[PDB]
Amino acid sequence: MQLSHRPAETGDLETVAGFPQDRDELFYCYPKAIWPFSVAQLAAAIAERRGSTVAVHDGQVLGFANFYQWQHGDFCALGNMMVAPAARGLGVARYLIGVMENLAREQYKARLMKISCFNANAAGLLLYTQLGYQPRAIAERHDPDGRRVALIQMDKPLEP
Ligand SMILES: [Cl-]
Ligand SMILES: [Cl-]
Ligand SMILES: [Cl-]
Ligand SMILES: [Cl-]
Repeated sequence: MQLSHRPAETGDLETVAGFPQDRDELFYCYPKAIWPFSVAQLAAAIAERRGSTVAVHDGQVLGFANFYQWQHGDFCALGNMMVAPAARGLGVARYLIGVMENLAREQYKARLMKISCFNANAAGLLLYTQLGYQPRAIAERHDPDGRRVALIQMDKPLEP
């Protein structure tokens, strides 16, 4: 997995917007989105966020991430994290988290990275644990069917 990264570009939107495969995945990816996902919804998210980045392998955009919160000298929080179905389990999310941690450190002088993960996302919970994130709190959210879900709020220190 040769991976590279760069800021997201308008030409990447269609591909990235195709990453969520069903309403639940979209909810995890982007809770305020409405199924079906679209390039316009993705572009609106990008405009409201910071650090929108794609991961590329063999000429293909395989992952997307950004920050939904950023506080200089303090912390950043992972926003959207989306990975192409064919590329899941291959280190794309791991790679992107590392890139976002560096950008938190460098651009925002962050001491902490926050990651929230919905309870159904076992693969996320397990990966973030492997990367040294620790659970701090559990919040209640509601899914698109109005069912109660648990949001596991995790964090990790970042040094200078
Ligand atoms: Cl930015
Ligand atoms: Cl795919
Ligand atoms: Cl991964
Ligand atoms: Cl999640």
